[PDB]
Amino acid sequence: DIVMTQSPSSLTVTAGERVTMSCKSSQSLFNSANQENYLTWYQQRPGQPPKLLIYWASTRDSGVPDRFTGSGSGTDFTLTISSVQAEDLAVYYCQNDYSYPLTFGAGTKLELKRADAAPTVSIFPPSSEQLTSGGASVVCFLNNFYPKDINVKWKIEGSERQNGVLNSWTDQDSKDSTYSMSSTLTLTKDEYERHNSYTCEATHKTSTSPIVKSFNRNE
Amino acid sequence: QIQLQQSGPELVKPGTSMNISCKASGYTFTNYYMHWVRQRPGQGLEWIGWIYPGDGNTHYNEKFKGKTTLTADTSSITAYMLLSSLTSEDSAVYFCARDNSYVGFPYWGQGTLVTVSAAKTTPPSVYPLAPGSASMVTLGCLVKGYFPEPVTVTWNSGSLSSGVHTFPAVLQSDLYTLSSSVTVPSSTWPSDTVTCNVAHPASSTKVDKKIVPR
Repeated sequence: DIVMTQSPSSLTVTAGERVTMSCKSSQSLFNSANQENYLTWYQQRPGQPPKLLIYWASTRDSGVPDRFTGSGSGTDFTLTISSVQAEDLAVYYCQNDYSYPLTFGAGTKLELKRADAAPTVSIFPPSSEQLTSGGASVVCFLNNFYPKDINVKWKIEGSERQNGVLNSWTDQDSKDSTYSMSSTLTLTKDEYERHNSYTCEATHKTSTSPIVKSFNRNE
Repeated sequence: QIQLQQSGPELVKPGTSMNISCKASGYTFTNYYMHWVRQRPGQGLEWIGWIYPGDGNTHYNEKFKGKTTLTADTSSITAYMLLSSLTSEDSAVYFCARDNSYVGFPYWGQGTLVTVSAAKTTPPSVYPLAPGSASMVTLGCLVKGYFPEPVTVTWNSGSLSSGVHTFPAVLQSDLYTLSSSVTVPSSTWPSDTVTCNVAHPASSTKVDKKIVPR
């Protein structure tokens, strides 16, 4: 097993700046006969297969921008992006293509840094179709904010509710570098109709005052 | 026009076997190696092995050699991988990848998500998210209570793609719940139709829920 060590685990950079990530192999990938390094770089966007970036340690594949540059020899290799774009958000992998078994590094996650942005908050009552399910979901969308850290509090007639709440963050947006998160409060139909006022409060570092959206069953 | 088209996601029981396919079009099937790569959820990539369809030649990673068999059918230009004695650790996305005469894998399939679980296949219930009755407006669809992953959500069959956010599913009640957001010009809704297209391929279910006002 040739172990491939990548550093760091994650990068954070503002659009337009230069990053360099490292890949180290436990044994040399350099073929002294033809003087080539059997090292390959990949870019993997969320939910997609890896995309070949550079092979032979430094040769770019067809259609890869020149801002991607691979360097190094032997056991030390680097991948440099001279001007990181918003679209460059991905996990970057190096791969031993020298000896069996072929092995990959653990990847380096490239995240982007941008100006703070307040979230847009929307609250949605349970649908009439779900009320026949015997369940009732109250959904709150917090769209396009930065940084990623954000807090959501649910209130039922002014009283805070803790569990039954499930949150999920999107991956960073690939063009504006913002984040979005959903918060779902799930109750039974009987407990939902036991109440009237439902409130979703978003507190982000962009303001000391929470953004509060409310829904009433008798609107 | 190289295309590696893999079979759909599958839910398999522990200790059973699963065959997944990779139909390779656009090139001479018998002139290139076909590699297979595993990616466990949230983890990195692991190389499984390769096959040369031109003669049936294979080579395996010792980690997978005990429970993996690679085959190829030249008449149907399709490569197969048999995973046997599956465990929960084998839940992952499996890619097929073709190499080139340089090193590395320039062509990849879309990946096949295999979930090893004893739970049953459950199609989702798709609920419209419409604003309460009391510039622009945000709508949504709630995809609640399905298993296994994944689901795909589009809006107006791909027309509304800008301003669309689909949030990663969370596992509660031994089921997955997902939501997707869409924001359109307020002058277009309810003037025009907004529809979410939810597909649950492991159940072969598709739902087209129109968002109507309350």
